[PDB]
Amino acid sequence: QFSSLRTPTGDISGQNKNNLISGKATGRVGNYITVAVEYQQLEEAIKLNQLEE
Amino acid sequence: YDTTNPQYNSVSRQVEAGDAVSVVGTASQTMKPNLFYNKFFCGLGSIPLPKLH
Repeated sequence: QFSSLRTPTGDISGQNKNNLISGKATGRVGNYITVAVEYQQLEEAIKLNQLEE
Repeated sequence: YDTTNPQYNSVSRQVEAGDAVSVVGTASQTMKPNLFYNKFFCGLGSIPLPKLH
């Protein structure tokens, strides 16, 4: 973005110009999202029908 | 011993209070008992195990 100067004759020698100042926006990685489950071999053998569903 | 469904009686009379009982064998002895049975006395089986991931 720039500003301007308002002068009767338009000589700017006694003054200061626009600088050029960069800026930036940073994207980052977040935390993981994790759903975890565990079950005993016994449970799968006798309890676990339809585990898919 | 069942008055209403005598078709199931396994034994010859009621066991009332005060009936004398006893215990077969001697007091602290250790032994190896022999076993008679019919084929359909006791069953035996094994459950198939799924494989771990």
